[PDB]
Amino acid sequence: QLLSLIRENQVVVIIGETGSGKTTQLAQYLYEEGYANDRGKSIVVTQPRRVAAISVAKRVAMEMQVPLGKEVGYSIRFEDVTDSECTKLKFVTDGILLRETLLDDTLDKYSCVIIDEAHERSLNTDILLGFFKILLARRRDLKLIITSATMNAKKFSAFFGNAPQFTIPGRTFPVQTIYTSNPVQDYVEAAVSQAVKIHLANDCSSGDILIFMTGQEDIETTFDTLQEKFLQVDIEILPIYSALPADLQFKIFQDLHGTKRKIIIATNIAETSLTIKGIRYVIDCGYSKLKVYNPKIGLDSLVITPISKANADQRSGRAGRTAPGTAYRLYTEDTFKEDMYLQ
RNA sequence: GUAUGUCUAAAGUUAUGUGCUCUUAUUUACUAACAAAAUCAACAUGCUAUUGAAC
Ligand SMILES: [Mg+2]
Repeated sequence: QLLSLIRENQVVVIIGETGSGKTTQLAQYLYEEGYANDRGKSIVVTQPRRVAAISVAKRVAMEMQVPLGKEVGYSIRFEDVTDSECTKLKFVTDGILLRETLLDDTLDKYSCVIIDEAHERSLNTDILLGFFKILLARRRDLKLIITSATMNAKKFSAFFGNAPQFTIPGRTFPVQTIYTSNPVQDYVEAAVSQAVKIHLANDCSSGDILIFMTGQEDIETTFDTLQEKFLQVDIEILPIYSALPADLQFKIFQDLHGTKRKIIIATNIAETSLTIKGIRYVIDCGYSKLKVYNPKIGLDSLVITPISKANADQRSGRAGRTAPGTAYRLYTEDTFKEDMYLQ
């Protein structure tokens, strides 16, 4: 059905769920369907992250059983791994593709483009949405695929001429959601309070916790606070933030014992840049440190602001990866309904 | 300078048609005509500034 829908439409929007495995599969499906060869020239897939493009290129090259660069390859800033100019499947950053549109606007070395993780709505992504909407007039033969999340698939479709959505199920577990019955006074203090409750109202085995927080200084004060509560009354408590040195970032992926509980206290890095196994519990504070440019003053502001409904759901879907789970939201339903914007 | 005013008790009918017992003001406290032109006695012996999420 996928490889037929792309035959009968030049543009497709795809809701791929977490357990669809979309990113590795569809690229192979379309190459095997034939476009990627000298018939059409290469496939490109954009990513927003450098490390994503390389990791999925390694995975798909190994699923295709080829040395990376030779038929599956990648091209990112500082690093082009394509052993032939005619490398048939090419994973890239959206910025690299955008750079190439300047030197060849028709992109004639490519038959198909996949915009992966386009729900992240990067500057390069958003630009390429307009650029492709115009360029596909200038090339009927250029096939275009846009990945989407459920908040925006209709919106993406309508922009792209109301062209068809396709929704794939994924192998994802249910997460129970719990709003707080009131606004919290200080979310840091509720976060440690609920962390001890989930940790010790259950016995300490077989279910790890992720806690979302707004920044390093806030986060570092939290570990200190939570260790003491155990010593008053086993638990392993770990940080993650982008400024954290990579050796200490890496150890969070390594295992924990039976009877002991892992708990992870995190920035928005754990929404999307990093993926953790065995988390069954989430605590969401409902705020984030969003950069907004004020053009009148010419001034960036890093504001602790309410998150979006989409972002809340993304935090909620961190539990439910490995097994059924729970998300506790430090805010009300009505604040999610009105005070949080949708996208 | 603790306003002041009015009322009534009248007369019956004026002849016709003792216990108990609190109290360190625990008071429903009351009056304003009186006076108001308040400043010597001030003030310590030497002046400060601080931390961002993520790609
Ligand atoms: Mg007088």
